[PDB]
Amino acid sequence: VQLVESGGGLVQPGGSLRLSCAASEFIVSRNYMSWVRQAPGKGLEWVSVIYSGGSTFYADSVKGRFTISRDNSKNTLYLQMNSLRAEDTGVYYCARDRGLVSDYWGQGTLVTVSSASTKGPSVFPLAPSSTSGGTAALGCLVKDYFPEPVTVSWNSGALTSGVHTFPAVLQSSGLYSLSSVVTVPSSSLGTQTYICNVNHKPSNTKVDKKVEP
Amino acid sequence: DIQMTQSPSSLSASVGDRVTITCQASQDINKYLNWYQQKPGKAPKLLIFDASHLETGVPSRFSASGSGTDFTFTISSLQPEDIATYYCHQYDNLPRTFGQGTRLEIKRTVAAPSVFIFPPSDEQLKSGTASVVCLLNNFYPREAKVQWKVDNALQSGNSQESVTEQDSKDSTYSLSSTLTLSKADYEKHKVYACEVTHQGLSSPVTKSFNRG
Amino acid sequence: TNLCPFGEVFNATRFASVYAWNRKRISNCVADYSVLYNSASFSTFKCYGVSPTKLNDLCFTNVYADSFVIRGDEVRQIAPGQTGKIADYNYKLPDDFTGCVIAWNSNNLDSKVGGNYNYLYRLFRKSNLKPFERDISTEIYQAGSTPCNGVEGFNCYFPLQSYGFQPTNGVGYQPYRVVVLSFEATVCG
Repeated sequence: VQLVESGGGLVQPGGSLRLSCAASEFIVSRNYMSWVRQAPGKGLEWVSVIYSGGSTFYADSVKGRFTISRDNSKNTLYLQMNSLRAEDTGVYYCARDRGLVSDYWGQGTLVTVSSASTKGPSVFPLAPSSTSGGTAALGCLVKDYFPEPVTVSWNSGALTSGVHTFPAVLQSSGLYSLSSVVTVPSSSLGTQTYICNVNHKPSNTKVDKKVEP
Repeated sequence: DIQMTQSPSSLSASVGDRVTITCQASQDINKYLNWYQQKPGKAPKLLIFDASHLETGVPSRFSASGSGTDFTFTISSLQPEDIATYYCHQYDNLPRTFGQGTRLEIKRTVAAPSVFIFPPSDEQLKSGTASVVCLLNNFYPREAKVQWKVDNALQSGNSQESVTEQDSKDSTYSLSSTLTLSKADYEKHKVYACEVTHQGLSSPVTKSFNRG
Repeated sequence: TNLCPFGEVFNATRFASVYAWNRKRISNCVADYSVLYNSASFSTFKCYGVSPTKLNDLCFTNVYADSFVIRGDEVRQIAPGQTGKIADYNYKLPDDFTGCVIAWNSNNLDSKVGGNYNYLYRLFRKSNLKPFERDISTEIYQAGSTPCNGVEGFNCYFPLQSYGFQPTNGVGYQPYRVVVLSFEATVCG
């Protein structure tokens, strides 16, 4: 009913990696599957496909370096990535092919191919101002982390409307920063607790920052 | 090695319009093109497969035709949840190819932004850096001018900004400009202002603070 | 004493679909394979065992002549060591094949206006064929975990698809009739 991908992360140029795509209603060993990647802010690139019968095909860009395979015993499709280069950085999607039409798509995992090393972020509060009625804005600044992604939520999920988690900007540091904001009623500030749950999986960084006046 | 070329790269139309994306193949692909929608940050949706056939569950306003080389994808009645990049995809020849992609933007009435300024955290100042954040919270169009006044001096070269993509129901944008400066520089001056200029603003609004 | 009946298999009025390809056995005869070679009307006349010109110069125990229709785009796959929908689920030549693969347009004959859907190919298959295997079953393909109960629907697919052979198709998407002669006492030349 779904395709759940994992295994992407930070790898050294020339390094190795293997992605996982585990399925819920499809049967990988009986079904057509292909891997499709997207470098940041760029187009899509079909990479590899595996047929129901087992025959495999690759785009010349990744041939001889990547290898597509599946394990029926775990109902999971893998993509082995050897000899990685920088241009291999991007989001990697697995898809079920309805015999050449990729109809159901996984949500993707990020393979970042860089020599730099992992930095967890600092979470600072963006605190409300001094009309006791109306709407005030607050937020959390997630400064100086690497590599991407970071996932920000508010009050563990209880607060979703009005949240704007901005896209990260790569600092002159070479690190990343984003900051997410939420608009709440001005009369909530004294009583209601607001906490941004920052999570930076590449570094086992979980922060809960309570935002207060 | 079949090259798929869509147009336009960028496209702006207001709600309910008829929107039309073409995609031409270098060689012959018969009906084996299909059409994808990729909402920002999610994966692509299959909309139309085999050049013209509507995928189970897709709205009827989406349609495409073509066979051989020249293909047309059409949205009949533009809706707010349709902001996305749309890609055509050739699939029958080995190297599978996509088109360039078509960024679709909803055109909308003017919406003036709600502006908020945020001083640096006392926790951050302990590290040696102080970052002042300014927010435009819901505006149309994307074009806005954000000026940082520290004391009464315009500041250039130390701010970065980012924009959300269009909101999927109200078609608005939100922008955050972030003034970065050192703990030393921060405590040298006192009046910190953020001046926002926008289409829908009768005159620039400033949101400022003093230290304390 | 009498000629091998190749006009029956080459010049025949209808051809098989590739998934249910026809095979003509040929023994007790003598023919030159040069009414074939010097026809100059063939898009493919890819041979593996022997050279096409020097062919009516030799004898074999048995010879088979398989015949089907595929897309010209796909004649590529009718050769030992190929992979693809057709080499995997429809017609597969063995790695030690000794014989010739012959093909020609068919857009005059096998193309109907608006689409001749008679010609089919096997699209789904749990595992792909052994050399010279013929699988004409039409059971619903179970792509999901839910059993299919013979009813076609999601993850439950009809294994055959129909060529929409149209006269306006590019030549890759045009019908091509194909004859595969394989050789292993009774044929000569």
